[PDB]
Amino acid sequence: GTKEQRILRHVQQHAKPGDPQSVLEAIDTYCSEKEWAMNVGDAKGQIMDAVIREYRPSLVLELGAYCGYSAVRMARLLPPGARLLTMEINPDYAAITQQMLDFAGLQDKVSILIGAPQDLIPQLKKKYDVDTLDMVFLDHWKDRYLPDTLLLEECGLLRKGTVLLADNVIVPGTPDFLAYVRGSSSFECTHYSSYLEYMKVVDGLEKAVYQGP
Ligand SMILES: O=P([O-])([O-])O
Ligand SMILES: O=P([O-])([O-])O
Ligand code: NA
Repeated sequence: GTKEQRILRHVQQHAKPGDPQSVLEAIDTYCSEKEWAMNVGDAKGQIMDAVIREYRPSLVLELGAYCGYSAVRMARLLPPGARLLTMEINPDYAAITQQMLDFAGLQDKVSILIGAPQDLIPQLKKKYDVDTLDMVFLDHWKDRYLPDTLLLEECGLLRKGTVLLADNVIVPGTPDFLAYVRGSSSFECTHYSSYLEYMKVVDGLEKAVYQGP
């Protein structure tokens, strides 16, 4: 099968049903063994948890999904009354992500919207009754981080204190996205570099907190 199908199969064969921690560990172990992604829990999961704990969002928007690791990671921390919206253009990735959340017992915490963010973001207010977002997680399509961010602003979906957290921001990648959020007085920025036990960056994340237009 595809890599995402194989990740799901592994979780289904090895993880404890209804146990988000077990699901995350199964994905992490498998991806590390395959050398597809090293210790994602230490490299990005702990940082995601810290951001969610710091800001305590009621409404999180995830832009992009692959196998559902990130959706499980975030959704497991959301209390009653809080929820995750996940947008992903690839229906195969959306499908795996749905099955992964189902396995973790987290389906009622998340709505998956299948389509291009360009098309869906402008529908959030009128179609999905959103006013503003508390947090945005930018997950996988780094060439879309800047245009997604500008569209969120254009649509009036960011408010003062909304936190954007972008994964896989490792120099010299995403130079335009970083120059934009750092250069703009509308964002307060923090960069995280995860080295695990060695000398080279394994994953990098940018936190950008909206300060208003
Ligand atoms: O795999 P993910 O976490 O969905 O990106
Ligand atoms: O590169 P870094 O982020 O400085 O460590
Ligand atoms: Na800035």
